[PDB]
Amino acid sequence: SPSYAYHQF
Amino acid sequence: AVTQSPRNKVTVTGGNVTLSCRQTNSHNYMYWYRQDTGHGLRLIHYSYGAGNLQIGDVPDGYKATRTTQEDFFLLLELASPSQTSLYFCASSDGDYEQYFGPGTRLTVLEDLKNVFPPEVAVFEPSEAEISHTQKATLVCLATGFYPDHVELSWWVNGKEVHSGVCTDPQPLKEQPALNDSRYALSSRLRVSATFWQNPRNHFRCQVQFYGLSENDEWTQDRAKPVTQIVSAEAWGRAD
Amino acid sequence: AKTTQPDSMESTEGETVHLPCSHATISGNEYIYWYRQVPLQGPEYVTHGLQQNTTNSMAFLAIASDRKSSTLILTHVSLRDAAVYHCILQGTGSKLSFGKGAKLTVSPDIQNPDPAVYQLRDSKSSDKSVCLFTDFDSQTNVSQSKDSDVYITDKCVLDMRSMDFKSNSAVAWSNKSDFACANAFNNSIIPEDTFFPS
Amino acid sequence: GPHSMRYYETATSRRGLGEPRYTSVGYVDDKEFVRFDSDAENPRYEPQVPWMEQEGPEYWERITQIAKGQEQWFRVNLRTLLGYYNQSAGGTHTLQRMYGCDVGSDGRLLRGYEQFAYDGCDYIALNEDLRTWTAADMAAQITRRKWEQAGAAEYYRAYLEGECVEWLHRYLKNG
Repeated sequence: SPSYAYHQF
Repeated sequence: AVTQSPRNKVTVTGGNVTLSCRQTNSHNYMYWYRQDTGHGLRLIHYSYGAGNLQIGDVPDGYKATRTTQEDFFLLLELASPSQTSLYFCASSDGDYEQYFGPGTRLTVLEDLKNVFPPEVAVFEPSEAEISHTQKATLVCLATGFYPDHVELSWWVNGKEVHSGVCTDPQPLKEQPALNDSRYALSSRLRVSATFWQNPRNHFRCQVQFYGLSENDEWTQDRAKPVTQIVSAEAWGRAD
Repeated sequence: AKTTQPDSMESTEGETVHLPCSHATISGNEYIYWYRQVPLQGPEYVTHGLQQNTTNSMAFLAIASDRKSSTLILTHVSLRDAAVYHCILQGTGSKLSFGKGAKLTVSPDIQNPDPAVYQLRDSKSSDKSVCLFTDFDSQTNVSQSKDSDVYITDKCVLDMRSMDFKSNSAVAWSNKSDFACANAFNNSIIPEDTFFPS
Repeated sequence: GPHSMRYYETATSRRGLGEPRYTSVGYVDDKEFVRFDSDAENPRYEPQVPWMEQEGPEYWERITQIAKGQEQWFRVNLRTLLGYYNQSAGGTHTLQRMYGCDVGSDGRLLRGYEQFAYDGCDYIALNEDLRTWTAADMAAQITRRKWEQAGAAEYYRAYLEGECVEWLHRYLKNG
């Protein structure tokens, strides 16, 4: 199952 | 910081209304919400950047425009009474914490002949209370206003006070059996008996009322129910 | 992914308040966020967490081990803590409404109740006066008037901060001939030691 | 013995008019088992291997919603890196992401990966401790300070130590 990156650059 | 303009707005149904939001947080996401009792805070439209627009949960009757990274506008091209609400914009960096603006209160009326400014009366402390509790309560009454769009504030010696003050959270309908009913609101300001009995202390209950503008048409012979401040006052009584 | 809270909660100042939140379909791509909205304002961030309990100056956040429920804990609440508290999930880019949240009321701790009903008269003349039910304890509940030409407002708390003193009050008024202060709040259950002047 | 699960993601902004394209391909023991492509007729995760067909519609629906969110994230953060590197819009640029887990013969985690590259150059990578970051240039150090404040490493470590391992064992039972 994929992981949402979430955190912003 | 997130700023909103205007803070208050009254308009007749079918008119054009623009709400402005600015954000100096360098955030990418911006949002438009409405606030209504019984529903909480519902999302209207949002945007992840300039030129981007994404539909929210309750978008019917609203369009939005994200002209820059700082600016986000909510457009009601054909305003209707159900769009009477309290509108909040917000900004956010991605899915981190949202920062909200101060709010815009909007009233949309079907008929401007229903608009009445408030009447304001101050009621002085009962001497049985000054004796029994050594304190003095002033009561303020704002009656007969329509729409429900006021702000009540207390002023002692010409400056606004918050200590000892409590105001009703919402007004009540004077005629609950009518869809056009006017409203009333009460407030209280309690001080020490020593403070009340000084005759150099001045007290003023102030009601800011948002109603019609100078531009609006008015042909009744009742005074034009314009946006205005209605105050009532009382001095300290040595006895 | 949605959250569920009981929509209201009553408390007394000095209590430690536990606001529950249910989010059984939460995933590993979502944080639990809590916001506070005091009357006449927009929400403001309180706290957030992923898996572990979280603490800051505003609140403590307790997360169930399976992450399916949450508790915002407010220590020794004061009146300024009355607000709507929103528990929402953030993540996956899903931008949803906040919903209703939980309305937290904070009543004052009135340990010296001196219930009375006073009559106050207009600073300008004439004929007009109001009845003020004041200084009762927070377990007294003010009921609405059964006569439609008598207006009574619900209880409301003022805080005289310099004097470290708080009190409740409800206001009743009318233009009816037969209206008097001894009769204003008769449809409300009132302390039987309620001081009636005159 | 040992097993591995890996995801490779790519987002490339297009020529002048359109929006970027996002692809996601997953590997179990170095065999491609799922794929997502935003340029497809209707984008959705699809099985690349017959033993992934025994998953119900809820599985493909859910991971597809994850992929939609990830696409949005890629648009937003390619705009951010346009800002950081002071490059004109309407160009072509690439963001590549690789993440996953290596578990050993005892079933638990030997190594986690989460790393990002921009235009073919390393941008930011999670060190083997799963708690610190390696940032290749200045802009990457901006991002690194943000992710230290935001607790990003704990979020990724929660994925890599938990659902990565469990989902991998799950996909291996599917064989």
